[PDB]
Amino acid sequence: MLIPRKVKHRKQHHPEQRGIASGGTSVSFGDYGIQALEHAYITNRQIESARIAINRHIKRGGKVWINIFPDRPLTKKPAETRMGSGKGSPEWWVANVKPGRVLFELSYPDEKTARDALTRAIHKLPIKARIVTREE
Amino acid sequence: MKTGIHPEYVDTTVQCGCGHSFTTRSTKQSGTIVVEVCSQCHPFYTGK
Amino acid sequence: DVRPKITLACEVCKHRNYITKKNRRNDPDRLEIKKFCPNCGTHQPHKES
Amino acid sequence: KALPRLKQRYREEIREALQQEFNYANVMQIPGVVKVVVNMGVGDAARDAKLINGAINDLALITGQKPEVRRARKSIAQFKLREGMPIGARVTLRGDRMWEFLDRLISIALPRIRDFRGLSPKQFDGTGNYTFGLNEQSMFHEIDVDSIDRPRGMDITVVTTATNDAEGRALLRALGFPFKEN
Amino acid sequence: SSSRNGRDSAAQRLGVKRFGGQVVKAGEILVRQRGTHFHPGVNVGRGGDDTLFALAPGAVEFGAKRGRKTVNIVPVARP
RNA sequence: UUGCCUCCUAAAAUGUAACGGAGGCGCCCAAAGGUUCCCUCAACCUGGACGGCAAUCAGGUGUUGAGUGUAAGUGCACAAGGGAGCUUGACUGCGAGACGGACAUGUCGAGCAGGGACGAAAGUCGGGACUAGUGAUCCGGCACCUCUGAGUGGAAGGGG
RNA sequence: UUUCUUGCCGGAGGUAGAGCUACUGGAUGGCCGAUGGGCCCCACAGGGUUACUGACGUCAGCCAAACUCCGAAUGCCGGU
Ligand SMILES: [Mg+2]
Ligand SMILES: [Mg+2]
Ligand SMILES: [Mg+2]
Ligand SMILES: [Mg+2]
Ligand SMILES: [Mg+2]
Ligand SMILES: [Mg+2]
Ligand SMILES: [Mg+2]
Ligand SMILES: [Mg+2]
Ligand SMILES: [Mg+2]
Ligand SMILES: [Mg+2]
Ligand SMILES: [Mg+2]
Ligand SMILES: [Mg+2]
Ligand SMILES: [Mg+2]
Ligand SMILES: [Mg+2]
Ligand SMILES: [Mg+2]
Ligand SMILES: [Mg+2]
Ligand SMILES: [Mg+2]
Ligand SMILES: [Mg+2]
Ligand SMILES: [Mg+2]
Ligand SMILES: [Mg+2]
Ligand SMILES: [Mg+2]
Ligand SMILES: [Mg+2]
Ligand SMILES: [Mg+2]
Ligand SMILES: [Mg+2]
Ligand SMILES: [Mg+2]
Ligand SMILES: [Mg+2]
Ligand SMILES: [Mg+2]
Ligand SMILES: [Mg+2]
Ligand SMILES: [Mg+2]
Ligand SMILES: [Mg+2]
Ligand SMILES: [Mg+2]
Ligand SMILES: [Zn+2]
Ligand SMILES: [Zn+2]
Repeated sequence: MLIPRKVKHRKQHHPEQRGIASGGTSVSFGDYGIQALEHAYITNRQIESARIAINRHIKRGGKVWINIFPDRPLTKKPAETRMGSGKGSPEWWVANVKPGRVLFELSYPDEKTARDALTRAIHKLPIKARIVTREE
Repeated sequence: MKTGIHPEYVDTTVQCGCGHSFTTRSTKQSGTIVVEVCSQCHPFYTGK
Repeated sequence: DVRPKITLACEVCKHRNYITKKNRRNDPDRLEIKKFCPNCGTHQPHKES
Repeated sequence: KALPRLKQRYREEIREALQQEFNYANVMQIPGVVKVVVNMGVGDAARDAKLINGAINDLALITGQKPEVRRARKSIAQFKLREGMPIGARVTLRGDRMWEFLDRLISIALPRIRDFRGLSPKQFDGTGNYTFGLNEQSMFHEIDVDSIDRPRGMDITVVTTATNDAEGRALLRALGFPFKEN
Repeated sequence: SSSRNGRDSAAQRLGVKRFGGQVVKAGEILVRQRGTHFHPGVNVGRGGDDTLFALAPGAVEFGAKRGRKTVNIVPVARP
């Protein structure tokens, strides 16, 4: 799981989830990547599942870059409780994703296996994404 | 150069043991010193 | 108290003109300062009451 | 009508030496010595405040001037050291007291070393400001031996207008300083 | 079950009180602030709590003087 | 939890709610107040017996990353930060004009006079870099005053 | 007419956006390579070899209500 070692403030507001990804929209580390198309909260659960999916599919040798970090905490007040008594305790972690941001990036020799591992990862995410290549 | 706060300082006569005469100034209230090992006595200074 | 209220009185007319504070731990003795006396008309010593 | 002797010999022969073997465009570029600083860094006086007294006394007798008491401008938990505690004592010497102290050291006190083997020529801070220490105040004949109480070292710094260790070393040798020959 | 916070202080109503080109009386206070965000300019004085006020009648106008935002009072001509 | 102060929410004037998100306050300093003058840190490299990255010394690089009694914010290197001298303005009589405001509170203020401090002088000084460190009225105490004093003189009691 | 609207003029902001080698924090992968890790000759000197861990630094891509080298539109104050 990806968890920040510390955050200055542990109870923030929900990340504003509007607009198009301005920063981080290109594939730079590896040759193939997964590039997003919808706003969402990608938790570290989703990221871990997707990374393990890619590693299971390729399983030999190739680099997976998770160039998004879940470092924004969503809190949840304990069950069966009414409204009030202050904000809850943080208990899951999130990356704020805009349409445009390359989420995962992969470097691997062949084409079809790389594409299939990337779509295997895509299926684990709460959004629509597409496979994007290192060239325009 | 303050009024009197510094220690006493006067000219002094320093004579070596091996015959050298040093004309100096120090805080010696006497103003007279004789030294048996000097700049011409040590084996390292004059190679002996 | 450690910083109690104190009063200052002019010596030459014994009128209490000012009230201030001071630390008793740090100023055990009566505090005296040259203050202004309205009826003496000039600056006079003022001593703690 | 009266001048220190070692400054006389300096001007007379060392200036031409430095000029002719370092070849300065400007005669004022011929270097020289500027000041000396003697520091007794006592430091362990964080408990015994009374040792700095002997420090300043013996340093005054050797140097001829009364040290400024150097306090500590930091608070640190370890050494039982708080801000504003006298830690060391320093005197700067310039001019005639300068030259006369240099005499009392190099012609008198520095010979009085037990097990002398010279002073390392690699003792410069990159630009020729030569600084060496020691660990006994009993090489100065201004102080009798039994009259001491603890074995203390000074901190002798000669600050000169050298551009690098070459000018500094050429100057110190020319002034008659018995270095270590590595 | 309880919030360990929920305290705040009163708003002190700080900020610029007279803007550029505004005619003021001598003595009017012109900007309330904490530090010296606006430094006193020509014919403008500074109060104890860093409150800038006008030392002469005229028109307010801001400026920059050696990398310091300053407030000045300009003498309008007498009609 | 209840009064006060600072920040974010709070949507670039001000103001803005919730058992919204974080902390402080109920002091301290006769200097940590006034003035006059002087200085620039923290960190880093190099050279030094204890002494170690680290303590004090020397050389250099170093425009602010240090420090500012005390939360936070706005400030401050022109220094508001560091050092010394003298000294009590941590004044009395006042106050043009304003900020803020249901009201009651609160906040700034040039300038005049008395009597002073520092400064050659210019000038600055009505506590503290700033914004917390507080409690209306009633009722009573105390010191001073040129007020009153139940027929009159005192007194008691009241008044400022 | 002091009100309100529209045009023009004089202002002060730190929001949207953005940026971060401009600060405070988070944070991805490389690169060199310490100090501290182990070993040889053999000393705990010294030297080099080694998955070393890999300070600092640096390359490229990023993130923030209580970050800001920056930074609008509107609104607000005044004038005309
Ligand atoms: Mg928003
Ligand atoms: Mg992008
Ligand atoms: Mg960006
Ligand atoms: Mg999917
Ligand atoms: Mg005292
Ligand atoms: Mg506030
Ligand atoms: Mg003030
Ligand atoms: Mg606002
Ligand atoms: Mg607004
Ligand atoms: Mg409201
Ligand atoms: Mg509390
Ligand atoms: Mg002060
Ligand atoms: Mg003072
Ligand atoms: Mg230095
Ligand atoms: Mg100061
Ligand atoms: Mg007072
Ligand atoms: Mg009024
Ligand atoms: Mg006067
Ligand atoms: Mg005044
Ligand atoms: Mg005040
Ligand atoms: Mg009642
Ligand atoms: Mg009667
Ligand atoms: Mg009567
Ligand atoms: Mg009476
Ligand atoms: Mg108009
Ligand atoms: Mg305009
Ligand atoms: Mg503007
Ligand atoms: Mg803001
Ligand atoms: Mg934004
Ligand atoms: Mg942070
Ligand atoms: Mg912002
Ligand atoms: Zn001899
Ligand atoms: Zn009096």
